[PDB]
Amino acid sequence: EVQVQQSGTVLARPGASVKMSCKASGYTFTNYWMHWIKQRPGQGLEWIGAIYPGNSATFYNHKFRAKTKLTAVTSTITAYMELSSLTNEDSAVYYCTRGGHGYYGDYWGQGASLTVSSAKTTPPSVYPLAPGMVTLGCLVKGYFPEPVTVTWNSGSLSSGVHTFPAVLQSDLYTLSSSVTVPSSTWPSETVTCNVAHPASSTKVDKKIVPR
Amino acid sequence: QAVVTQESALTTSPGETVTLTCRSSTGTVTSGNHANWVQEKPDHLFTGLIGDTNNRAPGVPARFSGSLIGDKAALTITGAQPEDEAIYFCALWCNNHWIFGGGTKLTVLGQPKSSPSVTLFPPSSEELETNKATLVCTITDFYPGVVTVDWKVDGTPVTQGMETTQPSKQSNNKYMASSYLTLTARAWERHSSYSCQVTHEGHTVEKSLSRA
Ligand SMILES: C[C@@H]1O[C@@H](O)[C@H](O)[C@H](O)[C@H]1O[C@H]1O[C@H](CO)[C@@H](O)[C@H](O[C@H]2O[C@H](C)[C@H](O)C[C@H]2O)[C@@H]1O[C@H]1O[C@H](CO)[C@H](O)[C@H](O[C@@H]2O[C@@H](C)[C@H](O[C@H]3O[C@H](CO)[C@@H](O)[C@H](O)[C@@H]3O[C@H]3O[C@H](CO)[C@H](O)[C@H](O)[C@H]3O)[C@@H](O)[C@H]2O)[C@H]1O
Repeated sequence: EVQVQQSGTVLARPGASVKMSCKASGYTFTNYWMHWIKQRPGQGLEWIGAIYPGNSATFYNHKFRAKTKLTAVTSTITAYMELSSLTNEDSAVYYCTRGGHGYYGDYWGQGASLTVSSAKTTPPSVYPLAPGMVTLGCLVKGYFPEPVTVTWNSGSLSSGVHTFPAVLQSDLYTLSSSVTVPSSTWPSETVTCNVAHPASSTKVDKKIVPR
Repeated sequence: QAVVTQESALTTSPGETVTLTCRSSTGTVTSGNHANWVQEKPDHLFTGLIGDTNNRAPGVPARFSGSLIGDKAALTITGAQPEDEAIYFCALWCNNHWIFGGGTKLTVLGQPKSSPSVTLFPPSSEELETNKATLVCTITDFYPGVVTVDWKVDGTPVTQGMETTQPSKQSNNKYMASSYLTLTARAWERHSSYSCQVTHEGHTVEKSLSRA
């Protein structure tokens, strides 16, 4: 049916430039506008600009005229957006959307995440979170880049697990995961969280010990 | 230029009607502002809903309609469904820019309300060794998914050194969030009582610990 296919995740350093693309499927590329939208973690949505591939007319948000360059290749049915002089503020998820008369986005792409960082790949420090039903946790502190996976007892403990979204403390991420088990079960049955960080090929198991 | 203003959160029940409004700091919204409404569901899933003030996008249910109600653009959901729980953004074409409202979080009560389970964990000894101290507050199983988190250290409000996450939908459709208070081991050692206070639906749940 209609499909707006986006490029994947990008990691870039301050001062660089990146090119993102959106490929159309299911319609006449030249009769519609392609708009680009920025979603910053909790800064809402911002419109960057739009291109009409039929004749490459463009509209830009004034704020982004120095940052973005929009293009489209009508044989390849691809629109591109180039962002120059990346700063930390350009870290966001970007969407391309299909627009027409009176609207900017009836069909949306899936988003491309862009992180602009000066950090080096860093493995997590994993700390056990005992109290002393009971809730146990693990803190996965100080890793770069995303993601880390957390399992509990190599996957056997699947019920009552909550792994939270990572926050950025300094330029490194911190996330935690909790598991709630019946009080009779612990410490009798060992509970261990297993943290894997593929970018630094780290795999660490931390047994939760009563304090 | 314009500031577009939307309600920040609304709650309704299945089968009821709810109206969301979108207004501009330039005065009235007109047909030439082409008001658009879109929906964001978890994991960055966006759907176009309404375009050009009142046209439903392809495949959008008839229960969603857009209109200008006086000076404002509005989205009415006649007979709201549990799956309509989502964030709704309107945008206005003004001065050749699409300007976005801040989003309305709409709760359509699909299950009974649920108060948060709050757990506060102290720093681990192995992290205290590194000269850092993070207290972790986990908040799960709350519905509606709107919560405010406050930290106090020996009764004084903390508004430096804490990070809270945005509420995430759990697989059982209630919500979870965590908050971190990070301190140096030294500063940890200077205080006795630490509290994480979570308010949900006008009631606060508080969890406190003492360094000792
Ligand atoms: C540029 C491009 O070129 C080729 O590629 C191809 O031909 C494209 O189709 C073409 O695209 C333009 O034209 C299409 C119309 O066929 C239109 O669909 C396009 O817009 C779409 O895409 C963009 C990127 C957006 O996402 C909106 C989509 O609708 C695109 O339109 C844009 O460019 C044209 C160029 O001719 C116009 O400038 C167009 O503007 C519209 O018309 C003007 C007159 C509207 O302004 C009125 O409303 C404002 C808000 O009330 C007000 O501030 C203005 O003063 C003006 O108001 C008038 O009515 C008032 C009462 O309501 C007062 O009486 C006032 O005095 C009156 O002037 C504007 O909002 C648009 O609706 C622009 O969008």
